[PDB]
Amino acid sequence: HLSLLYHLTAVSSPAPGTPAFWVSGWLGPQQYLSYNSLRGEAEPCGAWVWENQVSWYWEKETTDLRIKEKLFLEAFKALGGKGPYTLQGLLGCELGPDNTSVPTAKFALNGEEFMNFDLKQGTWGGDWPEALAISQRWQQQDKAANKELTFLLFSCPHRLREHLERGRGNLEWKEPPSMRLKARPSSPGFSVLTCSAFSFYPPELQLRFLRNGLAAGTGQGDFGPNSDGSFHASSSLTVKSGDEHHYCCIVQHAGLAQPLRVEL
Amino acid sequence: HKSEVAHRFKDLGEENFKALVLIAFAQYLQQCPFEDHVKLVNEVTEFAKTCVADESAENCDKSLHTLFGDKLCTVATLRETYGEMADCCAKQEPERNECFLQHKDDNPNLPRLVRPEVDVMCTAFHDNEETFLKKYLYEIARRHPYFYAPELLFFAKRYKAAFTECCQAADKAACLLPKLDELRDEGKASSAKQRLKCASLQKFGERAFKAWAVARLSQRFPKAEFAEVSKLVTDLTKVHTECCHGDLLECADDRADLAKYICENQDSISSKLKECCEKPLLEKSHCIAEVENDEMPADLPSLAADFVESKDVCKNYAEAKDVFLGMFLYEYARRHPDYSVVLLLRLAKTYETTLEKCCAAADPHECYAKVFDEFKPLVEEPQNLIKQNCELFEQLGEYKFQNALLVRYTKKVPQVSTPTLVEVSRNLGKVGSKCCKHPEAKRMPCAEDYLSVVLNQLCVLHEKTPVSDRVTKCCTESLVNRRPCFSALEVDETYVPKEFNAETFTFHADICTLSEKERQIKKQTALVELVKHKPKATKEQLKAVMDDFAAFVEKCCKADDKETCFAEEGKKLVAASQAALGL
Amino acid sequence: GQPREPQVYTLPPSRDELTKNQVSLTCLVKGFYPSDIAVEWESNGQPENNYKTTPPVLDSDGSFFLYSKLTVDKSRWQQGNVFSCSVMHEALHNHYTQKSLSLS
Amino acid sequence: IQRTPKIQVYSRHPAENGKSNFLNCYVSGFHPSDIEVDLLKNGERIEKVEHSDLSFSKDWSFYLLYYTEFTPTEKDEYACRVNHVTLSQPKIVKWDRDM
Repeated sequence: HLSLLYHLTAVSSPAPGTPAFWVSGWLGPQQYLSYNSLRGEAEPCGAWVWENQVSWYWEKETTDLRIKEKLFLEAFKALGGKGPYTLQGLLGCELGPDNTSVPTAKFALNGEEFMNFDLKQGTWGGDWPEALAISQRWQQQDKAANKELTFLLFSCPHRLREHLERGRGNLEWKEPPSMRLKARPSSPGFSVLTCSAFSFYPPELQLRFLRNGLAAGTGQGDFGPNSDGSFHASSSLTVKSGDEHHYCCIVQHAGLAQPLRVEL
Repeated sequence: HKSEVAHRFKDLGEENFKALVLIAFAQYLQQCPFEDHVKLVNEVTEFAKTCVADESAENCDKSLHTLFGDKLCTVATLRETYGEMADCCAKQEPERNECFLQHKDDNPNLPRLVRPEVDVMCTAFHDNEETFLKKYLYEIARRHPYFYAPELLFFAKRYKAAFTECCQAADKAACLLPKLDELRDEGKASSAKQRLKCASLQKFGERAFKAWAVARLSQRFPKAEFAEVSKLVTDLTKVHTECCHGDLLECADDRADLAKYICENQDSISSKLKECCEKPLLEKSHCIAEVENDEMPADLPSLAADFVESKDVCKNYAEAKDVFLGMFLYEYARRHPDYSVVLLLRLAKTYETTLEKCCAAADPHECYAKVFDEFKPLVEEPQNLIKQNCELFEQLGEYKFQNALLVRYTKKVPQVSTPTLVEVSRNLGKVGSKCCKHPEAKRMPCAEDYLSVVLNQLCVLHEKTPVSDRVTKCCTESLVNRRPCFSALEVDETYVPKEFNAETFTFHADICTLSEKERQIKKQTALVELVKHKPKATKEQLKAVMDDFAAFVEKCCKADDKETCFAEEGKKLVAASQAALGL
Repeated sequence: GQPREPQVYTLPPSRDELTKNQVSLTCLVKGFYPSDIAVEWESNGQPENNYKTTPPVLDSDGSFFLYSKLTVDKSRWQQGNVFSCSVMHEALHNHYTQKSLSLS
Repeated sequence: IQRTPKIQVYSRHPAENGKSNFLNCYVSGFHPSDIEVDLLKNGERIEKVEHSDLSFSKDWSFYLLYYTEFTPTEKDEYACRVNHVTLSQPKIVKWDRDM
């Protein structure tokens, strides 16, 4: 079910010492790769430094991303006008049933999707004027179209397979959460219950509230990452003061054989 | 002859033909399953038979490239399963074949060959033999797309010989695996020597290869007259030019003829050829490629006579640069089988530079009288390097040696990726195993020959994915001066060091499943990474932080609840290491 | 409501008009929904100032239509310089199209 | 085309006074990418704040993890301070112990 996805970003006038362009590469919700226009080199992130990886893998990455850098910084020439720009791209692929890849290639300008890459016609598309401009600049190039094709239909899925084999260790990692449930006097005759999940991987996880064994739904959920690739979650609920000890909190998660009841 | 397909088929015979064609397709289409290639080969063969029959029949006039081309574009998927290869089917001959040639070994990185169990192999061999051997050819060819086609045929005969000689034994493993393992080792070295030969030809020109060949042959055949060494060098050039451009059928033929020419004229070439020339077609050429140097003539006059004292030096240099200099390599070469070719070419380079500059001078003789002095430093430097390197290899392990090199090269070339650096070191390091065994006299040349091959491998792959400016320079500047260029390289102070964080040493408990071979590669990785964190790190600090590392690993695998340790100690090893490095 | 692709045609200055020093390069834009729509001129890769554009009016069919009267000097038009009436609208393929007008 | 940040502050491990931990601040869902995020100990900024790579989500909005090692004490008060084009003035979020 997992997927290789690159998060390309360029800006037209960067705060100085900031990079004009940069990429983050992801395997599922793990960041494996990292690149930017200053350093100019694709580097492994996190536990992926220790991946049993082959020679030339990384400089293949670098080579590809440099073509991307050029393309992206080229886009702002095509747009012409003054006002600062932010060009984003989401590129990748996901494995499908029959030893089959499914590609993704969308882009956004100043925070709105506007352009895409049609893998059938081998053309960029989108119909905003901005997208027509950029689409045109790229389509008339040293076979930029072909390289995007190879990158998505060949390189991407070949990489994805390679990482699955050589990086099971990371991908299949499992860490169940530490749980805490607490009561916080809030209002007049009210109080806030907060269930919290600490340090878990993978990030799929649900929090639920019971009140004497019957569902009180969920309230506001919150979800986030820790420094170490693990995750954090919390859910909160309004509740009659003095009626607190009646509630508990239940948690579902891949790293637990069965759902956990969490007392106050 | 009207038909080239016809000619070759006749000359090479059917079985060789089918083999060479199968290699051809394997080398171009490295992932097309085996069965498919066999259909393609069998189609192309059967077409050929109809031209051996009637040379004027439909399509037999076409060139080999058109035919093999036409056929490779049968598989249109190419893109989905190979990539920028498909772009080539777009084009027309001759641009088309040049395309196919660039797009070999974009993917070295193909699944490894796990050997089946000795008995299952001997099953398969006894059963469908004809195939089993074809699979060998296909598997090897596709992982080494520059492999010297005609030699691969010979390797294939050796493979068969081993199974013929061993599957009747009670203990088959004891018999066979040694033979297959030597055969695999010979193979990996051969592929490499050949890749240098093709790089030389393609990227550096005919002149460059011819120079190499003259130096090399003159070492092996020191009694042969210059006139004879030339004809050989020319013949050798045609042969290699041909298998490097993918014309396997033509080059196999021409090689056969060369072996035949050599044997017919043994007396004017070498006394050490008697044994070799009494052998079957395929072992003839191998023997001759592999044989011992002839003993050098009695009382050869000083190189000074013709190349310094003679007052015709500049005249001849003007009248025939390439011939004259060839005479120089020939004369120097035959006097010095001990020296490596690489070194001799550097010497010839200096000589030429010298003449170029000196003949322009007011008094040319005066100018070049002391030219032989210039060679002293060019000789010492390699001797000194190999001498120091073999002391280091004895004084330390094969393992501990590699680590020394790994650190050395990482400091020169940190822009290159960690896995690439690990591997390159492992290979460079193998120069200890291979050469330092040999005695004093014979070390440098073994070393330089082998190093030159290893470096060219780096360069050929680096060219497709350039990442370090320094590598580009050394790989490009001079073929003959690569090794010294790299050795000369200082600590790269332009590199902006990797920084630390808590997560820098992130390991899940999967590391304790690891073998030793496996866990050593990992240590080597951590080592490379440390250097990248601080390139001016001294051996002291480095081994300190590296001991801390191994302390860490041993510790955490040996605890109840493994991943508490990693999680908890992972940041402390970092803290430790910043201190132990400065920051 | 169902928006409709606009349809842009240029029209050159009429016989009668050419006599004088100035000309009126017309841009009719009809067959569009809705009202909202941007119209500009541009010549020689470069925008034009000297022009006006009527607001829309509702065409019997239900869609709207518009005109634009770019004036230029006669000499310029004669020299052949290509003029290009540009339109922007919701249902325009790529939200934009431009047409051209020149001596013929 | 212009989005305001969402600021979560939470510890990595359950908070226990005197035991070592990490404090995270997770700024998310903002556009454009320029953002100043400072972690505050008792109203003044910490200098050993590390932070993850600037990235974006399925919905194109940017996000970022700032984090520091720390050992909480009962007395100490922490907070996360974010400035961004879309904010009148620095927004300060107090680290609720419970969440």
